[PDB]
Amino acid sequence: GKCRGLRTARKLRSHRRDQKWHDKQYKKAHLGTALKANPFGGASHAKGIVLEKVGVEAKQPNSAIRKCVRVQLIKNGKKITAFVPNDGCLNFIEENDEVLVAGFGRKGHAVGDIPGVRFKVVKVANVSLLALYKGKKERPR
Amino acid sequence: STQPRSKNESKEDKRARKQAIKEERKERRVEKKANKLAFKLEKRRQEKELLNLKKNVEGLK
Amino acid sequence: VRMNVLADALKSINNAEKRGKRQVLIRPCSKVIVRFLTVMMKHGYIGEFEIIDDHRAGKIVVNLTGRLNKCGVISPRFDVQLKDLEKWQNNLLPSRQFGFIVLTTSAGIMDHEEARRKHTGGKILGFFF
Amino acid sequence: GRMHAPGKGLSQSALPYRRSVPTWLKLTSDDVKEQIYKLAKKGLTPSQIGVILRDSHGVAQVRFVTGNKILRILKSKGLAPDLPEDLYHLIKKAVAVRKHLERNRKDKDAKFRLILIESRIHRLARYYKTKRVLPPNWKYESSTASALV
Amino acid sequence: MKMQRTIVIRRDYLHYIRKYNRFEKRHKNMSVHLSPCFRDVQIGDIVTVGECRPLSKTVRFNVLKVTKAAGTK
RNA sequence: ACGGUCGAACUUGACUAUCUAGAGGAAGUAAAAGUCGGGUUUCCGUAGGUGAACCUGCGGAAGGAUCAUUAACGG
RNA sequence: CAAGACGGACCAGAGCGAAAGCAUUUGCCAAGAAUGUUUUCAUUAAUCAAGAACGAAAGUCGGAGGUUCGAAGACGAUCAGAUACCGUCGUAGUUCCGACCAUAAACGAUGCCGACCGGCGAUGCGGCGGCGUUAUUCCCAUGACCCGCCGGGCAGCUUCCGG
RNA sequence: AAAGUUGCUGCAGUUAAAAAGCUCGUAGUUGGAUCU
RNA sequence: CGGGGAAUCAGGGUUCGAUUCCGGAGAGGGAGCCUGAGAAACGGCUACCACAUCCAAGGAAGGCAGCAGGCGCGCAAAUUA
Repeated sequence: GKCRGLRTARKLRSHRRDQKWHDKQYKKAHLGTALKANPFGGASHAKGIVLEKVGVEAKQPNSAIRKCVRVQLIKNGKKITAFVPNDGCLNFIEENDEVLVAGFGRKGHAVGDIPGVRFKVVKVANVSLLALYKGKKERPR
Repeated sequence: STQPRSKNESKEDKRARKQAIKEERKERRVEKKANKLAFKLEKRRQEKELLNLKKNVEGLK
Repeated sequence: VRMNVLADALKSINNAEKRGKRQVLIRPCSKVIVRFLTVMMKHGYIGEFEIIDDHRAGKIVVNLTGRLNKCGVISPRFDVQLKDLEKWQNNLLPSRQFGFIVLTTSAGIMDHEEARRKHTGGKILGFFF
Repeated sequence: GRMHAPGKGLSQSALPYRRSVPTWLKLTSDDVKEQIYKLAKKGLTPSQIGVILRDSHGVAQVRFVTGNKILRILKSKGLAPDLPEDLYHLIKKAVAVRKHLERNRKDKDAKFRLILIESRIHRLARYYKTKRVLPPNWKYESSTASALV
Repeated sequence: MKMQRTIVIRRDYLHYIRKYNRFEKRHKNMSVHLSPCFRDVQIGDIVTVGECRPLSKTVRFNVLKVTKAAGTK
């Protein structure tokens, strides 16, 4: 098993660091390939311009059409499929508009029903979808 | 070559016949390696063109 | 090969106590081992013992009483400062009330409770409870 | 457990508890020494001498009788060999194996054995350099193997 | 000892790692000026050195006294 | 102003790294109901059989369901 | 009469080898374990990144050789759809020599060295102690059996040790 | 932090992911008693 | 940028420390200077490259990673008091 000597520090620490790379989390965090392939790129939110409305078909047993929005980010130019949350919130979003997109919750997993969609729309033209649904604010254009 | 080796065949006759089969196999595994790279190059580009659809160009509107 | 005879001794006595045997033959003997066993005896954990003088490294026959639960060794012999002794008797010993960590100091092979009295800390050896 | 062998033997000698010279043995230490000397001039290793003293003369352990061991007596008088006895034997063995190898090429097992022998020799050499019996420049060589024996 | 009037010594020490409670064997080589009054110095022997004003690009120390190797007479 | 020195910078090719236009190529993607239409126990490594699979040859494995018989042996 | 091939049955939970593996007789060549030792040396050791030997089968070069078998392949049979199964033949190979290659479920799917923790008798090797029986009653020792005991082996049975 | 799911304290490697084909071996680590 | 430190935590640890204290470094990029005790200083100068204002077409003036404030950038940050 383990070397349990008194002069074995260098063996130990080196072994630890060597084995640390096999951890999925650590590697994801420290290799800097996931930080570069991430469209947000170490960002809480991003802001993009909507290109088209996309009706993404839901993953098998739950049968529906999840209404997404194909944004193109401003800060680099990557394309993203972003799910528009509450019902009838797709109607607020129009083509060629500023949209604040955020993560879904799982750091890069497709959340639940929607396949290959990691992002959700939070704001449309600097007003929140949460407000627009509840009828608290008006959307400018 | 599909010739049964008769007993009366000696050196130069047997030796050239064996060297012909060696050259057939050498031509064969070059041809097999070429196909192994052809399928590998075609699978990898079709893997991209299928994974391209997952990200974009799949929906409704 | 046999590294650290004390460890061997402690395992041997330990097994012979879990089995509930009356006497144990432990070999080889060392002065460290003898001191350890003496210490153990002093707290009524073992009983008396005979050191068979073979002209080699001797053998010890130890009388056993069912009073011992676990006799363990810690190797390597870590250097234990008097500041850090509290962390050891929190890790190794089953209660604050009983059990002893044996450590070797310049003042001699002794318990942690005696170390505290004599103010000296040293390299850890074993523990018994 | 042996060094190179997988086997775990227990075949060894065990000296008695008594260290004092037995009552029947009416030999002086000087006499024993003389005997040793007169055996060594025939050309023997210390081991052989010891064996001889055990079998025929009834000398159990010479280090009990004289106080010094055989090789110290030999060293002290000056009839001791240059390279250590065991090491020499190992070298001889190695040489023999090499000879066999050169006679017959295909013997893989023999080669393997030779490798092991060489390793042993190296080990012993190292030890003897640490204890300053061999010169530090000394080295076992492939061609300069049979020259030492 | 292959430089003119200067030798290369090495200091071995044990560096402590707090995480593991263990040590590691670390060494540092020094270029150190040897005075020709300490002649017939062999390799592998203990030398006491003293800090001095920087003598070369790397030499800062200067041999003060040599005590011979353990096995050597 | 000669010379020295420090020396920004430019030009010339070589290896490179990037940024951004692009005839054409090969694709893929929604539209057209448009025209035609039985075998296998499970494997391993290798070689061949059209790439893989699978099959076979060679050498391994079981990670595969042991019934029964078994006292003399001398004139 | 010749040629290559292979060494059965004896062949075992028997042995040896680091593993891969290893079986006709005799001779030669060097090793090797275990055992016995009141022999010698006196820590010379344990495990080991770098590195280095050996490493089934298959395959690859170079020569030699082709008995059987045999991937390939060719025929023959077999059917809504048969192109694997089966049969005959049969190339490389399988055989040896000299180089390569370095992988196998290379298996105990169980690192190595060391200590401790129940029991039992069968076996193999060596040794020790024994009343006897046998070599046509042997003339002394020696062999072959039989009862024990020791050490190292390959195994086994049993056990509510503990896991 | 929960994560004794990076384990020094404190994980595992028969069947669950895992022990190199085997041996030698340079560094490293580790090394039997024994001197008031 | 490095420390002093911060966050979390039984014990061990893991992560953060551009941020007001100390030390370091640079004032668009590089390079070279003068004065001075002290500067290779930029709220000094001298060049070249990159930017860039006023021009009567000859020339002149630049340097907010100071305090406000602006643009740009962005998910992301205050008053020309």
